[PDB]
Amino acid sequence: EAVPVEAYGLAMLRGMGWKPGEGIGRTFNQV
Amino acid sequence: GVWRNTEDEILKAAVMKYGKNQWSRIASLLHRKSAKQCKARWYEWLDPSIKKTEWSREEEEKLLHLAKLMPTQWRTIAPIIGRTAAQCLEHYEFLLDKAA
Amino acid sequence: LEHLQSKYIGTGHADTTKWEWLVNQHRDSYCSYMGHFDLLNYFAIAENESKARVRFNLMEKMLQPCGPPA
Amino acid sequence: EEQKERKIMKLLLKIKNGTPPMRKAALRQITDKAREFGAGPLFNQILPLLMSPTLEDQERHLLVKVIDRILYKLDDLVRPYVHKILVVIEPLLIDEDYYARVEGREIISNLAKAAGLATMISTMRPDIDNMDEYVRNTTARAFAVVASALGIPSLLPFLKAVCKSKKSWQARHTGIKIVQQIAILMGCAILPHLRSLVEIIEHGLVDEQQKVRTISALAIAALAEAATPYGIESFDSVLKPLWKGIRQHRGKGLAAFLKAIGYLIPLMDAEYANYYTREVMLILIREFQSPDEEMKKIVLKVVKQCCGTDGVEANYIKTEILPPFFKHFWQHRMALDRRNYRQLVDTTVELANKVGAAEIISRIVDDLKDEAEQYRKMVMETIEKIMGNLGAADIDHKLEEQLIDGILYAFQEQTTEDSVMLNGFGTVVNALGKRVKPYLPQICGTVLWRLNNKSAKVRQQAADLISRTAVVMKTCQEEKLMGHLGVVLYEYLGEEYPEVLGSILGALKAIVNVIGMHKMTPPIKDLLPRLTPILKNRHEKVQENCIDLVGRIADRGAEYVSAREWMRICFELLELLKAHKKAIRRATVNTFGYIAKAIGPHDVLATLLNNLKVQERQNRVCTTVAIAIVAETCSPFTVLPALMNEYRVPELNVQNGVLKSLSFLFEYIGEMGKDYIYAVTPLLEDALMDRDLVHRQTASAVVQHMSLGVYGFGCEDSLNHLLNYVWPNVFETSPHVIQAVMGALEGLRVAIGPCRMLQYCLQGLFHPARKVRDVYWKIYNSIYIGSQDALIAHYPRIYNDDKNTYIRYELDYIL
Amino acid sequence: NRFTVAELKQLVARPDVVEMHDVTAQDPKLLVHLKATRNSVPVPRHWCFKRKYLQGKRGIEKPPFELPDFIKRTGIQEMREALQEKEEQKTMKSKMREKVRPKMGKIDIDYQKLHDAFFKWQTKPKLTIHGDLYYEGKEFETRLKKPGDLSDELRISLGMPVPPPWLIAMQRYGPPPSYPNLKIPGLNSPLYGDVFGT
Amino acid sequence: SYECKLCLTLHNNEGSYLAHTKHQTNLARRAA
Amino acid sequence: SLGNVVLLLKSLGIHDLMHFDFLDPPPYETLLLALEQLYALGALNHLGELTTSGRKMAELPVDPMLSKMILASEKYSCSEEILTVAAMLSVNNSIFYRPKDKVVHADNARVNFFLPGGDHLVLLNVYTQWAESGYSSQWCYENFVQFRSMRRARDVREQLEGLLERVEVGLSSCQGDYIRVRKAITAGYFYHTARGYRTVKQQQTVFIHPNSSLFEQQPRWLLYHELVLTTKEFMRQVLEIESSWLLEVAPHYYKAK
Amino acid sequence: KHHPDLIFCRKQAGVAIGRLCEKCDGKCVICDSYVRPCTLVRICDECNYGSYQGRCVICGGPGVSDAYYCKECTIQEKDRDGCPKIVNL
RNA sequence: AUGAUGUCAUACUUAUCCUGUCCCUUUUUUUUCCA
Ligand SMILES: [Zn+2]
Ligand SMILES: [Zn+2]
Ligand SMILES: [Zn+2]
Ligand SMILES: [Zn+2]
Repeated sequence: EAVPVEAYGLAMLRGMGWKPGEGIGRTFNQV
Repeated sequence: GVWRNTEDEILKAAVMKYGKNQWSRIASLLHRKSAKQCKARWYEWLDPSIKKTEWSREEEEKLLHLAKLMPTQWRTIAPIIGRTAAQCLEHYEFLLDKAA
Repeated sequence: LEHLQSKYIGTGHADTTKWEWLVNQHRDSYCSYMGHFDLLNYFAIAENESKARVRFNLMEKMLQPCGPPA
Repeated sequence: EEQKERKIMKLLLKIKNGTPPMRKAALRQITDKAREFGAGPLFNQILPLLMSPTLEDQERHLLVKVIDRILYKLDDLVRPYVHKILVVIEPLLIDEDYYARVEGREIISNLAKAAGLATMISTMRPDIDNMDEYVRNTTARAFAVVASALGIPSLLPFLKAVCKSKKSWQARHTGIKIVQQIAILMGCAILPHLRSLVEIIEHGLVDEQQKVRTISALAIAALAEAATPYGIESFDSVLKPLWKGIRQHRGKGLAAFLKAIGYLIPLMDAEYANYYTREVMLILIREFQSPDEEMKKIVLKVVKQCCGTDGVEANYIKTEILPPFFKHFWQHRMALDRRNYRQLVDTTVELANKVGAAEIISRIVDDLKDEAEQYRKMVMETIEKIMGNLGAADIDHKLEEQLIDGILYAFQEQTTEDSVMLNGFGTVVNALGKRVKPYLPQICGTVLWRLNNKSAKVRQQAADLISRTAVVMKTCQEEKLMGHLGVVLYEYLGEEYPEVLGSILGALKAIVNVIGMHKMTPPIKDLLPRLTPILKNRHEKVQENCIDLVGRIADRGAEYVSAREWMRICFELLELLKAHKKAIRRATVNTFGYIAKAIGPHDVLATLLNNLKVQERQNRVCTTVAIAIVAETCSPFTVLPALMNEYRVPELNVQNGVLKSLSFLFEYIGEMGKDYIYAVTPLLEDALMDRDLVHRQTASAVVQHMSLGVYGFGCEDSLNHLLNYVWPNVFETSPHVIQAVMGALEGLRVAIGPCRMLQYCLQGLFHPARKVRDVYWKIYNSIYIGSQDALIAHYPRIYNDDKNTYIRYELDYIL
Repeated sequence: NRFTVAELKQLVARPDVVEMHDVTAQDPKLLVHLKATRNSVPVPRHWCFKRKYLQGKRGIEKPPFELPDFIKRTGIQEMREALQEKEEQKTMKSKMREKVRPKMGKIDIDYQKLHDAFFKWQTKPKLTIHGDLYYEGKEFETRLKKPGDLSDELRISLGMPVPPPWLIAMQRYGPPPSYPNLKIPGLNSPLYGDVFGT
Repeated sequence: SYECKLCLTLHNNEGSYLAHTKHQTNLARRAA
Repeated sequence: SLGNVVLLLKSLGIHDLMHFDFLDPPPYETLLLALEQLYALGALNHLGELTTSGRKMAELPVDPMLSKMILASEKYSCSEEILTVAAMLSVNNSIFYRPKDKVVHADNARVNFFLPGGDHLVLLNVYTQWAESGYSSQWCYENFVQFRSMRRARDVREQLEGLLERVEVGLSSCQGDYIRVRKAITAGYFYHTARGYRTVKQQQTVFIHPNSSLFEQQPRWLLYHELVLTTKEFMRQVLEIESSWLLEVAPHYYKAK
Repeated sequence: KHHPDLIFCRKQAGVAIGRLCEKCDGKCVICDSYVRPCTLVRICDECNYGSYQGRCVICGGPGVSDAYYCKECTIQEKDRDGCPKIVNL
């Protein structure tokens, strides 16, 4: 219903960490 | 195939100017109209001899009688009763809907 | 219209205050007196003051135009 | 705690829902209490907001602004929060989008300027030796952004200690990637640190690992490209082993060493560049046979860099590099690729500019006779670019005959619409100039043979070749062949296909433009009556080319044609005015002006006035444009009585045409209208008092163009008199008439001056009505935008009141 | 919240410049001060009208145009009307016959007459003042004909030489009560042309 | 332009005035 | 997207969805949008916990954004009609046959099933006319309907009719109130709305699919089912709404027109 | 010949040079006239940079000729108003 | 006495413009019947 009940999971994920396999984008030999 | 009231007034003025038997001369004035369309529009709706009244008892009795005699021949039936074919067909359908 | 046209110097609106328009006119007059050499010489050499002293007085008077708002 | 967080979301909703002044006030209140709130709840409210996918571009720009303001107000207060901000910003630093990577670089710059380099260095030290290449590349990009923000000597001994560390070669590879990405981000800023970075990377340049030596060669090439042209000797310590390493490396490391050699070659000494070119030329002759596409691209880039390198001689290149380069790099497999063909073409143009285009032209003349269409197109494009770059001075006679035969066979086999090949044909023969005179009857015979073909496209291409080559046919003044071509095209004028007929008309227009009227066989008196029924055609290309030819004739050679035929042309041009392309109508108006300049402006004006009163359709504005062009070309005192008397016709559309023609006339004549302002003043005064909004709108356009025309000529009395009728019409609600009113007000403020506009707006800027004062404020805002400087002297004299002092004492000072 | 018209008349030096609805403005004193200057113009009257500007005529007739004197001295209107009357009697068969076979030399007068009418015979027209504002009328009250002065048609009709027969009764009756500020020259203020008063 | 003075109505076309024959009620209103 | 199986993982007691073991982790934005949708749907608490209505959401196995038809049923009645609508929206292969050549007969057979108010009522009409016809393959062949994909729709409708006591929803119908059917669909579809040749939430421009029943006669307010981009940003399974009962359902998501 | 939509950039002009296609060649970039092409067109920013190199400052065709201001727009000096490249918003 | 209101037609304006659009795969439970 409210806003920050959708933000406590994102706050817990920000306090926990982040993995490179999640949301992996491929980019190489850029200029 | 639509007919605006402006075109009806122009057609009435053209019939009162150029008589009856000229139609291409009439259809020269009306844009996007043909002479056959002008003749059909005059003889179907805009002629002053068309009885734009209500049906009498005698007219309805003769219409029901002649529709019983000659079925679905309205171009033959209509000059006998004096109305046009569309008006008498519509009134016969209305009388059958009233009888049902 | 444009956002920068309303954001331009000297711009206004239908609900613009008279004191705000007068303050903008006074600030534009002070900026025109500071920019023009002949106007600053006419308003400076009439009194016994230097040109840079008159420029500093006009810079103080630019802030003084926002002195008594309402 | 809870109240501080509630105030944090209160400032968040005020920023994201309130006005941008209220958002700026909320940002100022947040930055004033940024030390009071702390970096903890600020990070806990910002990094979920930064990770939110629903933010717009203005939302993320405001987020970057709030992060920058909080970082500037916090400085070292986010020292425990370096790791969380780093792991949020590390996908933002690896952003594929340009604006997202710029925002990530700005966030990295804010984190480096706020927290400190040592905390980020200790954070990225376990991430330097990461096993995955993507994590190592993300760490390399983040450390390069931190080194670019904090400067090179802030972490250059630290980077030297990382690259000198023998704990793991992956950390050394990451450090060389840090050096290369920091050099790519810096460019010219790494110029004083070039010797230090070269001494740091000289240990990694001789590394036994293939990937570490490959990234060392890539970093050396990036340092050579970034520090152009300084620091030639600073990389000279890498000049000895890498030239040995090009004799030792194979595969991708050999290509990286060749790229580093090609980036280091144009900066060295000339004897050193000659020795290095002679050393690496054998490896390049080996590498022409390499089937790898990226290796061949690196070889072509190195060849272009060596050709751009000065001091590499001329005969040495043409004796060493060019025959195996032409044997290997010139094949159908090279032309089948897209980017490799363009790179080969650019390299061939650069080599022909470096060492003369005659050798390349003689060695690539047979490839125009090849059966492959794309290969012949690439050879023709390279030949056209070389001829447009250098010229045709070095072409031999047998070489010129081979070029003419090659381009004739190339035009003879043209399956597609190769218009760039047609432009290349025009470029080659125009570069040859007067030397094509022996080859001209062969070209003419082949074109006249292809004009009898079954296909319409062949005849269209042949007439396009005539239109391209008419200028160079007339350079030698061989008028017999060009006259014979004109006679054959006059016979071909009765074609039924429209594209072919338009191409023949364009070729005839080119021939008339390059010959002249007096030596034009068939003559103009026989040509223009043949062109008269062609104007009745309905196709657009035929109409455009034929109206262009008629305009060239009527501008240049109108003396051969009687006035009856010109009036017949004008009566056809009236029907031609109902076309669709605007260029056709513009050229039609220009032909009307040319005919009126030729034969006299009276009967054509009566014809145009009857067309204006007779059309009543979605045209006839061009009739007014033609009337204005006729009057501007033919002394508008001669036209204005008939145009003024045409206003008396009550036919409800000719008056708007008269006023629109007057507006177009004033816009055409400009400053010459001051003789006729007093003539057109009562006509505009009677037009502005009309009931219809069309008359008022078009008269407003008349006032606008007349005010902009004769500005600075003392006609402000009639302009003010017209403004006395224009300014009552400011209450109109239709958009076209109010746009005409706004344009007329702008023109009157330019012409008369801002003082009278300020006098008109001062009594209505403080109007009690909302809409009236809103419109007056719009007009005054436009006047103040146009005349901000001049409104100070034209400001009204208002005395000082109780709110503030108003009467300036500086204006009362007298010297 | 806002004062009446008496306070605005007492505060401002010009009570005639105060409007009927100027008191409901946010700055009535500033509007009265701006309206009292010498070079101001009033609001056009369409802001109070429901009718749009110059829109509700709908039934009147007007003369088409009055050309200036030099254009009529060139005389383009005569053969222009003759050409229009000749073209009005033509048929469309004759119209395309003339279209494929043109006939020039219709007017063919000169270039020097129009050159003289543009330059030598160029006359400066009558232009109104800077503060003039045209409205729905502004074409009928052209007297601003001075009061206290009889017109030329009434002087010619009553046989007044330039001594009207009613001027003796006008002198013996003093000034009229309808226009007390009007001064009649020759009998009350001792008058060029028909304007013998002000 | 065509105008009906009894109705005080402008007409774009000739058939607009030809169809303007409301006009009886406007004529009865303008009769007095 | 993982919107079907986030509810499946939450129904099996797993709360650490972002820290669950996998061969490779799914992106956190997909889980964030799935949890935001399940917040907008009536299945998650204020603490991100499954309700008993969430157990009703996860009982029957079709997608939750489709399974809000069932919880919208008995709030607007008409349960069987939206049940058959969800049966045609649960198919895998495409409905209707558009062969090489023919075209005109297949297009006329498609137009003969058209109803005002989107193609959900068209699919309901297809299942209705397939009923009282013997469920014959000859009817589907004569009307250019695939007899492989809509038998699957019949089996899905049969399975969902069997799974009605576990959700405790009766066999309800209206027989004419298609406004109630579209209101129940709008109660099920509040997140999938776009208007103004533009998304009302994501602000992305939209283009109507030519195979839709409302390719011409462009609407005033419409919802959808899918947003597949192939050449233009397309419009799959549109439906006519008025944005009047749009504020009646999901009031937290919907504000300011 | 204008439209009420299509505000252009309102950005500060730079050293990039405007460019016109042949379909709308010869038009003024502001008032859409054809009289006295006097002042060259500056197109401020990344309107020139990137994929939009040498394109039209009007409709969007491949540009062939230098765009110009007319003398009438530079009478009030509207050429300093900013970038005239059309951004479709 | 001129204001609002309706896709009804006819005039008119902008040197308006002659023009484009049909998805690769595929997976998700439980209960009665006649000599
Ligand atoms: Zn009437
Ligand atoms: Zn263009
Ligand atoms: Zn311009
Ligand atoms: Zn720009």
